[PDB]
Amino acid sequence: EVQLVQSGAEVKKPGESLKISCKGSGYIFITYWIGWVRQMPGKGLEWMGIIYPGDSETRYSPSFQGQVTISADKSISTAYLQWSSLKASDTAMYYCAGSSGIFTPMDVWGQGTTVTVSSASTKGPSVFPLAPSSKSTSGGTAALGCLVKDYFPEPVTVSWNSGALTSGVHTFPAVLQSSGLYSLSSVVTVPSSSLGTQTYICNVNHKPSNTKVDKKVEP
Amino acid sequence: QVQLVESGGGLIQPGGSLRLSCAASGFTVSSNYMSWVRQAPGKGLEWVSVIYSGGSTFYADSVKGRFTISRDNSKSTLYLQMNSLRVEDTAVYYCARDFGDFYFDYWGQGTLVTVSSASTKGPSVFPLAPSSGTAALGCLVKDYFPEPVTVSWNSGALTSGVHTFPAVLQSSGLYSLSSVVTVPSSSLGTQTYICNVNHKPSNTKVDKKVEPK
Amino acid sequence: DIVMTQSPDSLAVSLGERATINCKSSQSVLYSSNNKNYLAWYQQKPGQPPKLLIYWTSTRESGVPDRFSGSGSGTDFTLTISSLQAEDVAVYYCQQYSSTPYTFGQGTKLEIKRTVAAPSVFIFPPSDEQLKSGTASVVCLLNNFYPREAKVQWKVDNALQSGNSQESVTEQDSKDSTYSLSSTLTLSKADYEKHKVYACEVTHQGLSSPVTKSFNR
Amino acid sequence: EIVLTQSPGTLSLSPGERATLSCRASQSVSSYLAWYQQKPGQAPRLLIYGASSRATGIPDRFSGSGSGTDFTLTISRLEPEDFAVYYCQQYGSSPRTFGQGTKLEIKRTVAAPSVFIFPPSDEQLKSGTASVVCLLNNFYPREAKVQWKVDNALQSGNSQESVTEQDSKDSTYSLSSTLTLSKADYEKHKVYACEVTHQGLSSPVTKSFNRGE
Amino acid sequence: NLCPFGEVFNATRFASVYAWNRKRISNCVADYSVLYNSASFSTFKCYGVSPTKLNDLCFTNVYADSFVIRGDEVRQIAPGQTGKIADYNYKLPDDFTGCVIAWNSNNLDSKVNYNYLYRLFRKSNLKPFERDISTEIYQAGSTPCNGVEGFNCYFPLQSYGFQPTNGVGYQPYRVVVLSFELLHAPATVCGP
Ligand SMILES: *[C@@H]1O[C@H](CO)[C@@H](O)[C@H](O)[C@H]1NC(C)=O
Repeated sequence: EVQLVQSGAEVKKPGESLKISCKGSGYIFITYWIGWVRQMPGKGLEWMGIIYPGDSETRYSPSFQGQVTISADKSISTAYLQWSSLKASDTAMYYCAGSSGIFTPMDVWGQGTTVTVSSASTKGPSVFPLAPSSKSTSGGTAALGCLVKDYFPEPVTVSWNSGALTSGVHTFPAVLQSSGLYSLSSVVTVPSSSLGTQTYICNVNHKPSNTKVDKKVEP
Repeated sequence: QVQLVESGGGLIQPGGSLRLSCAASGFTVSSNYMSWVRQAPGKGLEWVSVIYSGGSTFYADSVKGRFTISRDNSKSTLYLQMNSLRVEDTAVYYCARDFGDFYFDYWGQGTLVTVSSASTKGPSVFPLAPSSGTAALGCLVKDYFPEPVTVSWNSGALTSGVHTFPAVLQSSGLYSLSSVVTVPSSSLGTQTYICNVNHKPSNTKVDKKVEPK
Repeated sequence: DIVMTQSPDSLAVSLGERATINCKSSQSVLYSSNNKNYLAWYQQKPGQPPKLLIYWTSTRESGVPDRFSGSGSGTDFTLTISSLQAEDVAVYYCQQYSSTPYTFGQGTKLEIKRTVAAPSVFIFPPSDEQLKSGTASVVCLLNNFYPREAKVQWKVDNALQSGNSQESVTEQDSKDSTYSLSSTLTLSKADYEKHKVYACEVTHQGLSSPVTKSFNR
Repeated sequence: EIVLTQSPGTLSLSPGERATLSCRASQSVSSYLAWYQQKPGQAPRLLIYGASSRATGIPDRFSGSGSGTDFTLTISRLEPEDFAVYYCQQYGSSPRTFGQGTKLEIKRTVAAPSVFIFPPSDEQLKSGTASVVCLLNNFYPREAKVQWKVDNALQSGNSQESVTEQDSKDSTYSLSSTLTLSKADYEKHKVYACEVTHQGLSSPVTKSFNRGE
Repeated sequence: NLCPFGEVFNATRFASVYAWNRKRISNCVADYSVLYNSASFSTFKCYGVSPTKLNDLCFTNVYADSFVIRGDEVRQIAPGQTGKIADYNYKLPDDFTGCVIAWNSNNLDSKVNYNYLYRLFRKSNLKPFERDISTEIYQAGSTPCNGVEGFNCYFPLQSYGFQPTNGVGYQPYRVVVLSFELLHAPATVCGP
C-alpha cells in the first residue's frame, strides 16, 4: 500500500514563484514514476508531465513544455512542480500520480493541492441571516439560512448549532464574484414548530482571516 | 599517410548559416569516429560535435540544436552545418579523427569562422622606406576585414629575416598588419624588393614595391 | 496527442441497474505486440482524488467490486457498472498510456436516476444588518428536487432581471439523491428601495405550472 | 562538466633541460587523459594517450605519468622548437574537456633589440591618415617597453603593439609599435621619437625622425 | 517449481556487456515479491508493464539479461537511447515491454577489474536484442588487417578499468534486464 502526500493549499499573487511538493512512502517505490495532473475548477483532468526519481528523467506534455518545471529529490523521496511566474490562469487543483512504470496506469494518487492565484487580498466574510418567515415555510417545515459574502480566499466552514444540527442542511458551493471575492450560502430545513423553542445559530469560520462569526437567525 | 583538409570558413553575419567540409584520406570515414573541435582566438580548445562509426551524432550544449554533423562516404568528406550563428561562435574549427570517442589522433589544418555584422573590405599596402651594415624595410597592410592576410616578399624569393607580426584589431573595427625584412645595407638599389599581399576574403592581390626614398 | 472522447457526457441510471460509458480513441492505444490495449478507467468522487478502477481495458484494480466491467478493442472501449449503487456516483474518466502525451477523457458524470421530485421554493428578503452596508441580497432557494435541470428567473415589479443573479447547485444527496439550488439576486440599497415586489419564478419538470415566490419591501 | 586546470600557465626553460607540466582535474578520470602539442600556426598534434602511451612518431623524450586527478607531462632533452602550447584532454566523463594550455618558450642569451623607425608614406598621407611604425627586431627576452614621444611629449591611447613568436633560426622575438594619427595632426608636429627599454640595453634607446627631413 | 531469478541477480560474477548473458525462464511460478520490495537497487525502471501486478499475470516466456556497465552508461539501457553501449553492445527496442534493474557493484566487480569488456568499434548499430561477440580486428581503412592490430586496425573490444578509487559514474553497475514474452503458445510463467 503505497501512499502519496502532497503539500498544503497555496494562495499566491500573480507573478510570484510557487513550488509544491509530493512525498511518497512505500517499499516498492524505486519502480514508481511520479507524474502531475492539473484539474481546473469544474473541468476534467489534464496531464502535465512525469519524472522518474532515480535518474530525474522528465517528460513533459507539449501543452506544459517550458511552462512548468518538474523536479525530484530521491534523498527524501519527494517530487516537485515549480512555476517561475504564476498567472491567474493557473488557478487549479494539482494532483501527483504514482505509477510503477512509464506507459502503465497511475495507481497511487495524492490528496491534491489547491493553488489559488489572484490579485485579491485576504478579506473576512460578512455573515447575514436569511430570516425564516411565512415566505420560508412549507407548512410543517421552515427553511432558514446564513449568507456569507465577500471573503477571500477559500475555504469557509459553516456549521449550525456548532455541528449539532446536521440533518437537512445544505451548504452551497462558493461562487466567485466579479469583485474577486467569494460568496456562499448555507441553509437548513427545520420543523416550523421549533422556531421559538430552539435557537438556530450558524458558525462561519475563515481560518485565513481568523474571522469567527456566530450569527443568530430568527424570524 | 593521413590527410585532413578543411574548407568553407569565412565571414558570415550573425544568425546566418555556414557549412564546412573536411576531406579525409588514409582511412575510411564511414568506419571511424569523427569530431569537430573549435578554438576561440586566444582561448582553449572546445569539443563541438562527434559522429560515431554507427552514425550516432552527439553535440555540445552550446551548439546543440544549431549545429549538425554529417558525412558523405561517396565523397569521403565530413560536414558541419552551422545554423543560427552567433558572434560568440567565432573560432577556428578543426577537423579531428576521433579514436572511439576518446581522443583525437589526427587533426585537420583548421579553417577560421568569423561571425560579425561587419562588411569585407580590402587592404591597403604602404611602403616602409629604409632609413639612412644592416637595413630594415617593410610594408603596411592596413584596414582589412576579416582575417586572414598572407604576405610574401619577392614572390617567395626572400624568406630570411621576414618578420610578419600578428594582426591587431584597430578601433575602426578593421585589422592592421605590418611585415618587415632585414636586408643588409648596400643591397638597396642593386636589388628591388616587392611585398606580395593577398587577402582571399576580399580577392585582393597587391604587389607593392618599396624603394629607399 | 491521442484525443480521448467519452459518451454520454452525463448519465442517469437508477439504483441496481446497469450503467454504460463509452470512450472513443482517435488512434490505436497499443504499445507493442502484446495486443493489450493500454487504456484505463478512473473514478473521481466529488472532493476526491481520482481512483483507478480498470486497467488494460479488462483487469480491475485490487478491491474494485465485480459490478464494474471493462470491455472494448481498437478505438472503441466501454465501462460497465452492472448494478449501480449509491456509492457509485462520481465522474468517470478514460485515460490512455500508450504514447508519452497522456490524454484523459472529457469526463462522464454519473447520477442516480430517482423519481421526479418537485422543488420546495423559498425566498428570503435581505437582512436589516446587510441593508446598513448599502447592498441588498435576495436569495431564492430550490430544495430537494430532481432532475437537476431547473430554470430560475428574477422579476422585480414584473420586470425581468439580468446580470445581477448568480446560481449555485449542491451535489446529489446521499439519502434522497435530490438536488438543492440557491439563486442570489444582489443589488445596491438605492435600487432595492426603488421597487416593491421581488418575485422568484421557478420552472421544473415536477411542476405542472411555474411557481412564483414573492415579497413586498 | 569536468574542468582541467594546468600549472604553470607558462613555463620557460633553456634547451637540454627537463620540462614538467601538471594537469589537475575536478574529478577523477582514471588515466583517461590525452596530451597534445600545438605549435603556433599549426594544428594540435597528439602526444600521449591514456596518460602514459606515446603516439606514433613521438620521440621517447616525451613521457606521461599520473592517474585519477593529478597528471604530469615530462619532456626531457629539450631541442630547438619542441616548445608550444601543450593541452591535456580528459575523456573519463562526457562532455570531453581540454585544459587551458601551458605555453612553453625556449631561453637564450639576452640580445638587445635592433630599433628602426618608419615615417608614414606619402601615398598614405594622401588618404588623410598617417601611420608611424617603430621596429624592435631580434630581441630577447620578450618583455620590452615602447613609448612614443612627439615633440618631447609622451603619447598615449593611439598606439598598438604586436609581437611575433620565437624565430626558428635564433629564437628572437620582434615587436612593432604603430602610431595612428590623422593627416592634420601629423602636420602639427615636427619630431617623432620612439624610446625602447629592454633588459639588453643599458640605457633607453631612442630613434627619432623630423617631418619633411 | 520456482523460477530461477536468484541465479541471475545473485550471480557470483556477471558477463561483460558485449557478451551479455540471457536466461530463458519457462515452466515455473514466478514470485517477483522476492525481487522487488527488497531495496538495494539504484535504478528500477519499467516500461509498458507494472512489477506490482506481475504476480498475477501469465507470460509465455521471461528473459533475464545480465551484464556489467559503468554508472554513466546505465541511462543507455532504455528505449530510444544512443551511445557506445546502446549501439554496439546492448540495444533495447523502442517498444520495450519490461524492467531495467541496476545496482552499484563497486565492492564485487572492481579490483585494484580489467575483466569486463565492451565493444568500442563497429560499422553499424546493433539491432534490438542482438548479441555480438566477434573479436575480429576492426578495419578502419581500405587495407585489410589480416587479424593483426596496427595502423587503421583496432581490437574492437575495450576493457573497463573498474578501480575502487574512481567516481560513482565510473564504478561498475550490475544490470539485469527483464523481457516478457506473450506468444500464443500456452503460458508457462505465471504467479500466485
Ligand atoms: C539475493 O540475496 C539477497 C541477500 O543479499 C536476498 O535478499 C535476495 O532474495 C537474493 N536474490 C533473489 C533474487 O532472491
